[PDB]
Amino acid sequence: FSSKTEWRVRAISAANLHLRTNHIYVSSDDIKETGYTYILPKNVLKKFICISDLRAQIAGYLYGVSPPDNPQVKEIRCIVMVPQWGTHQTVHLPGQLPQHEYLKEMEPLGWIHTQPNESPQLSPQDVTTHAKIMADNPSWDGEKTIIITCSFTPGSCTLTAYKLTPSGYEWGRQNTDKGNNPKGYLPSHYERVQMLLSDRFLGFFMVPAQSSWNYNFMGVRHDPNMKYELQLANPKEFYHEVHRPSHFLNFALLQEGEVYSADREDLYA
Amino acid sequence: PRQVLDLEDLVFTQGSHFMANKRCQLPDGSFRRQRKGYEEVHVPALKPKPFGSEEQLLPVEKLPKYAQAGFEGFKTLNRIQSKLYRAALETDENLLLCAPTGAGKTNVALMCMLREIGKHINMDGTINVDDFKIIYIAPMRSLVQEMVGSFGKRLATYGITVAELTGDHQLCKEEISATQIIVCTPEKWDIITRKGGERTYTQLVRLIILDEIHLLHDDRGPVLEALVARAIRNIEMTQEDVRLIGLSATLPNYEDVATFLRVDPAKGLFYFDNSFRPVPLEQTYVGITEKKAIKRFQIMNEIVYEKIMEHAGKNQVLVFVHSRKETGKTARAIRDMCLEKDTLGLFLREGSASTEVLRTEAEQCKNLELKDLLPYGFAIHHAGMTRVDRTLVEDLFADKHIQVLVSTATLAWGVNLPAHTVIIKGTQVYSPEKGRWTELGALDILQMLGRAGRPQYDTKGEGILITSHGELQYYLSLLNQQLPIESQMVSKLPDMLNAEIVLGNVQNAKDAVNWLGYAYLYIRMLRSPTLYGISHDDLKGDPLLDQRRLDLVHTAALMLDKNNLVKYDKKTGNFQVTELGRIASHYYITNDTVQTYNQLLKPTLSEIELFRVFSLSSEFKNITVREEEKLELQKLLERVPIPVKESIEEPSAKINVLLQAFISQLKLEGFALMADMVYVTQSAGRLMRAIFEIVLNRGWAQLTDKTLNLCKMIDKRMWQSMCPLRQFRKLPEEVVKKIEKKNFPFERLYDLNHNEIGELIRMPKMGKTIHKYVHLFPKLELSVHLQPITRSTLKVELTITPDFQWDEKVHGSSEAFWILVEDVDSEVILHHEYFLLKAKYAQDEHLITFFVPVFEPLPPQYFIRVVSDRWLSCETQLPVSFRHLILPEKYPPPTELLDLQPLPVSALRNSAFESLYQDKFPFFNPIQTQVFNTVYNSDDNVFVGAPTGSGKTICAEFAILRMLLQSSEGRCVYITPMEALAEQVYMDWYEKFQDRLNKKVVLLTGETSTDLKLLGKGNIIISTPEKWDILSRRWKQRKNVQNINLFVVDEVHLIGGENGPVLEVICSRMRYISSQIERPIRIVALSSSLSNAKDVAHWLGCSATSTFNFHPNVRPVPLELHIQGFNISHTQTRLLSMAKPVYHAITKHSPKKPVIVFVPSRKQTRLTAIDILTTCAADIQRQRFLHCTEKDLIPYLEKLSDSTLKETLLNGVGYLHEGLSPMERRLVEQLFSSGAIQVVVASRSLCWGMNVAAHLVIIMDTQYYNGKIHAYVDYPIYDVLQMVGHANRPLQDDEGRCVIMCQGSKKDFFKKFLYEPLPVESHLDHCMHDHFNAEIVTKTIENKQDAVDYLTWTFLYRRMTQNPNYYNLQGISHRHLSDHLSELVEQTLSDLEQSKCISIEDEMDVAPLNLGMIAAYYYINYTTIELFSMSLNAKTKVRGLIEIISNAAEYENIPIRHHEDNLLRQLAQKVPHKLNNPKFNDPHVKTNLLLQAHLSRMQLSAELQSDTEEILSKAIRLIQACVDVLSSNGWLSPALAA
Repeated sequence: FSSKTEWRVRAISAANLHLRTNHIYVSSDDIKETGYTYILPKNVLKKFICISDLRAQIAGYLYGVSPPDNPQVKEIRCIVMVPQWGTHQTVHLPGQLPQHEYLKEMEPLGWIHTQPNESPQLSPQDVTTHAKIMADNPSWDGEKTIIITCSFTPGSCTLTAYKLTPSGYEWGRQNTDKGNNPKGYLPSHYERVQMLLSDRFLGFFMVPAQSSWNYNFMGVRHDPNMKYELQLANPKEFYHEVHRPSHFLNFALLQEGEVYSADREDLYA
Repeated sequence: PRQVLDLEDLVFTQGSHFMANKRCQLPDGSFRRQRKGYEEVHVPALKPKPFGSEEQLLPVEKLPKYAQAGFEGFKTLNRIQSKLYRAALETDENLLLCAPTGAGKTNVALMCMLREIGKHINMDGTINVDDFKIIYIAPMRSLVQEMVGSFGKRLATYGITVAELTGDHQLCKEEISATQIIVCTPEKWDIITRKGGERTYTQLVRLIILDEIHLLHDDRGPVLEALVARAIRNIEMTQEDVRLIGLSATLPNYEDVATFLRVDPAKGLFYFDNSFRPVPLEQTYVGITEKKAIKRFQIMNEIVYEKIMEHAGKNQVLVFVHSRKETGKTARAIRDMCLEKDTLGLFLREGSASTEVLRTEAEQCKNLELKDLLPYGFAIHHAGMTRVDRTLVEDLFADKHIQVLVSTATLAWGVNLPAHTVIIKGTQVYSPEKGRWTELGALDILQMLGRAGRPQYDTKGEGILITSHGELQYYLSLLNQQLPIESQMVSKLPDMLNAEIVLGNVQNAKDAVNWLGYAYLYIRMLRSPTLYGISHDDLKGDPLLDQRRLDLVHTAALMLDKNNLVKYDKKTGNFQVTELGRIASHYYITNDTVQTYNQLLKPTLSEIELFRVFSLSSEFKNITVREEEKLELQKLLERVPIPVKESIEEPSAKINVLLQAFISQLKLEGFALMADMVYVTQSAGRLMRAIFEIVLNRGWAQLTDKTLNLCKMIDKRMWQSMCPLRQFRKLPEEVVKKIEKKNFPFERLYDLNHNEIGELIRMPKMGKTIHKYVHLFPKLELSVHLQPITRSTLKVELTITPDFQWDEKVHGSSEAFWILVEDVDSEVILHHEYFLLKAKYAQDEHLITFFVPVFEPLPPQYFIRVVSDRWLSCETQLPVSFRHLILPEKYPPPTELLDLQPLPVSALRNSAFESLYQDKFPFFNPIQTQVFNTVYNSDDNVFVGAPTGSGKTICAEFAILRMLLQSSEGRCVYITPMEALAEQVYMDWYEKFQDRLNKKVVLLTGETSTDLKLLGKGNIIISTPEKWDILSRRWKQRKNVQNINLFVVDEVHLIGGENGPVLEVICSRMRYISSQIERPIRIVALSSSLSNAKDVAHWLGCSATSTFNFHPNVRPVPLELHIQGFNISHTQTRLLSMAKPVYHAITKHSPKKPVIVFVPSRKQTRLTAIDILTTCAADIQRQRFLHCTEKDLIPYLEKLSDSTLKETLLNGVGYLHEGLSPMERRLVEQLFSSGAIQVVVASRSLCWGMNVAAHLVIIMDTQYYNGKIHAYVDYPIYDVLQMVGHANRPLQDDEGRCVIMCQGSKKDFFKKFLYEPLPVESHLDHCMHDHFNAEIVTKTIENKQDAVDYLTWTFLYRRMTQNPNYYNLQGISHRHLSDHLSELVEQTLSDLEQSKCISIEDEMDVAPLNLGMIAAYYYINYTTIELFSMSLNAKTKVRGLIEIISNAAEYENIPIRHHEDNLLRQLAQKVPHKLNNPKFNDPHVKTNLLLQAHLSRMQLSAELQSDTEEILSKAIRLIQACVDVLSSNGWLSPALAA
């Protein structure tokens, strides 16, 4: 990245993300009609869209449950943001899975991540990351977890849900190439699962305790094996002050200053 | 009639520089000559006026003795002071002293303060400091800061505290309360008055000294205009005289100035022209004429050098410049010119001593630039250099070693070192406010020339003024008594009108014009209409200028309405304050700026848009970005963190980058740029505070958090991502930056040890200091407990625990926090409130209870945050979780008031019964009509829920009649929670039943001996819950308690209040008796409309066809409720601000009808009555509240003892409080009922014992000071409902109006709970032990299973199935309910056994013990008897036994109010027995003191005797318990003593 004025322009662009949050499109096509259905609360959806960036992808774990006497539908009741740094085509989450008391009552349902532009297929990077997470963590059942992709289309956010088939799981768990077009990736590895919005219930967020979630500016400080404790709160903004300490802290002090400054009495105080 | 004016056209564009006299005549010897490219004009040193044949400098040994100690070292007085000392010491008359600058006006001001001080001498002592305050208004901040020291030194002998007004609003109010001589600037005093912080001491402010009042010409002139107009109008309305002393410069229009000051032209008006200047000054002027500024500046340099040469070897020179850098620049410049011309030695000739002193001080100097000049005769002096160095310069000049001081105006203002010669260089200053190069002001010019001529050494001053030729005339007129003073109020008229409207002084256009008349502008327009855009035609048309004043008011109101600062109607001309206007007035923001904010601010702004919005403020409208600074602005644009959307060529972008640079602490180079930085920062403080207030009021959580952070960030000059240890200014920047580099969350440091932190930061030397400072950092701990109240409202009890070491030097008197309760998304505030943590109450828990609404989509959590109001990163958050919250079921609908026909009196059966309803009403109100067929015609237990004043007593009477019809020898027991209400009802039914129906009614008292006789004798037994519990506790023995027939319970809705569990237990016991005694004790319950009435009906035995729960909108008389929010966190200030609103509401709603005003305490009543009368007198409608004539008042006014009450009643206002005797209470009540007096101001505690109903009910400040916790606890909703129900006049009034003026915090709570019916819960779990022990001794409880069965009867048990979370329950399941019941009963039984009041065998059987039997016998708290049995030994005595009694837990409720501690301390020193470690906050020590006082029959205050009677009520039973317990123990001498 340029990192000199590109971040300035991107911050200015991200300041208008809340306009996208009223033009949302759901891709209801190629859905197999046989799997689960998923319900995403609009409050957490809008907060996630607002706190994101137009270029560097962000991602967060989903937790949810099933409504009483309706186990084939799953309500997403929580989103967890973890110390991460991402590029325009991938997100480098830490190996540790979220662990907290409140989450113990909900069953993990996958993860949701942003996309700079819409694409008609699940990317090799996303499939391999999903497979790696599932293999590393036994709690991630391959039939209930999914991937939710939010693509920033012109003046809108298009949401699409994808599920990983066993063949894709094996290919991802074995693959090691992080390039855009690895070998052995086929459209049979994933399938579309039905996802819809809901105004009837509200979900919540969970952010790290000691630090914030966005490390993009503090890239060096992040490690995949980093450990973190959670906390019940709401996320900050991508370009929040805490997330870019360099811009605010790299200044200098005052030495012999205010010596030739103007004289103006603050009469009111 | 009204006409819109062109206000901006009318204003004077030059403001302070505006010229009013077209001519400028100079004295005789005032030649002029054209030298070269400039004109030299001369004016000679005015010859002093010869001393009058009978005027002299009288010595200080002649003025009054109390005024001598203020003059220390002063042998004679100046001529002016000797002239007017008689006026300034012997009379309280308003003065206008016109004297030259530097003539000793401060000494005259000291004379006036000495008069005000000698009024209070404290003969045996020295001074009564706390009875008066004096305001001294000086125009410059440096001048204020130096007057503070001067007057403190002068008046130190009196112990008078002289202080400057500074700091936040809380700090300023504390300073006012703590000090006497308040020195302040006009702006500072105006802003404190607008915010109302001094409202508590304006009465004690007995004098204002407006120093240098020629400021009226300046753009600051409107400030003094508003100050004086407000002071004069307050004097006239409230009639509390305040003395005005105008110290003015010798200039024209002083007659108009005296008129504006209400100063007599004969006595209070004097004139001391420039001739009287103590050191006459030859004033010369060099007007440069060339039209190119480069040559003008070069000629300026040459001329300053020439004038320095003029007095090079003769006298000292004070050269005056504009900028700090220009100071050294021109000083070095003149040094170099004299060096080039070889005139450097003239200044420092071979004066070995002086030259060596200068050289040594230079070589010691730490300032390099000043070190470069001290070796020679030149020096610099500006505020930007070290304090040590500037005092060094000052003392050197005072020693006369330096020959030329180059300085700016701050020296001339704040330090009085007068030099022989003064040279003003150029007089051109860069004003950022106007955004250009403008001219010096009159005030600054006059002060800087005042130093010309030292009175000690100098015999003639020499003032050179080097200016431009065109401007020469302005300064000549200023300095030759030819600058007439002209009001600039047209510039800021809308602002002052808004300020007055917000303060409530002016309500409609009429009052606005009345105020405008007083203003200085009015006098100027009246005298000279042309100068102010008015024609002599207009003047003749409106000789008082009323039409022009009305037009100005109309224009100002139109501007305010267009910008939405006031709701102004052109029809009636009335004004309504908007919250936007409140903020604008409090923070001095301009109407254009506040409109811009109202248009731009949105909930979704970011930290990028916030800076843009702040920059777009109109205050910077004049600031324009110039190209010369554009490259540096670009550099700042690159370095500033927050991106700038604008392009750098916009002034908005300029302000953005300048503010970011200031916060970032960068250093700039361009002088104009630093001037703009200073200006924008000083404006930004207030502007950002105002924006924060706006967003907070509109409830935007994200944006209010952002703006509060930004305000604190500007104040602390540090980004909030830095290390919070910078805020401690004593710490080394190197160590704070080391901590910043080692970036970890700050909270990490708290858990560590001082060595631990020292090694983490690698600074073991600093480790201890860092540990001390981190622990000094403020920190709070929050613990929340929440109970669902209804399906739409919770109750949150939040405990705040400090976690830091208080330290006055860093924290001070108080610490301010904001408590914000916001929803799950943290985007709307549900409840914001202030919180003051005073030093006195540190290291202890603080409870903060509030009601937060909960909406249909039950959110997973809410968030409660406490954020400091001053410190950065001092935040704590707590998520309140609704995971296990069980919301009670939504209450059923009320029994609709079916439209029955009016029930006729013939509907009743018995003629003797009708006899007592015939002449009162021919028909019963619809409530009685409906309820009659169930009460009289049906026998089941009945519940009647109707709004207070609905005649529920008449339905109860129907029930009594039905019982009497069943059998004349029945027995009705009428239980009433309050004894006063019991007395009222006893009177009513004694006149109703016994006198007419010949049926006995007996009112039980607290004497069980005669209570049984009365119960067995009478037929209507009036009782209170406790006086009847003392009977029913032995119901098995008392057959009279068994063979009852009717149980009427009055307002059972008072079950969920203090002492409510007693009523609950007696009612449940009666139900159980009825169930066992073979004949139902039919029960009739009366209540306010209860939401949860089904449960109480089920508990009491009612049927769903006998439950009658109506709605608060079912009262026979409709009610108009109005709740007024007063967002004043301070309680006394809110109380005093509500006074005028009370009168306004009385005028608006009930102009000619009865009004009752309920005030919190016993003292507030008199003050409220006096205030309402004072405001009604200020208005022309005096005695308007006396519907009768004074002829009819003497027979009643002669029976009263309170002289002030007699005065208020004569004027037409009565008042009532417990301190008054019953005779007086009844007399005022009779007067009010008859209608002789309109307004009655009654105590809060009296809302229950009142035999009167009014048309209008006003409620004040629904809180009262509980001193046990030192907190202002809210009114109980039961009492508030009683107050509002008192607004019940059935026949005389078509409607009843009630206005409650409450804090905005409780506004929503009242709005919620006063319109809908009232849910009620039980509070028995906490007061369980007493009644449980009573039943145990009665043997109703014999094993824990029977205990659970007994609990299954209480109303508590019913609610533990519908609202479990209220009782710490976690489920309505049978398991959960049984487990909670078992836990509660086991806990209570264990505690009782520990007290030894019971004995538990097999952990399953309970048996009584002696302590339990005694406690149940004489109705003592089990805890109290435990304390007695433990503390009472075989060798106690009366001296200690009084203490043991005072420790009884029956006195924990004795009221501890404010001002109650000092007189209690006085009492402690006179009683026969002394108290060990007596903490007068303690009810037990208080009760011991009052017991001893009663025994010694000493004089007591009325309020103290009120509590003494309450103490003595239970003292007899307590001492009886003492006797019986000592009997059980077997201790003869202690029993004898008891």
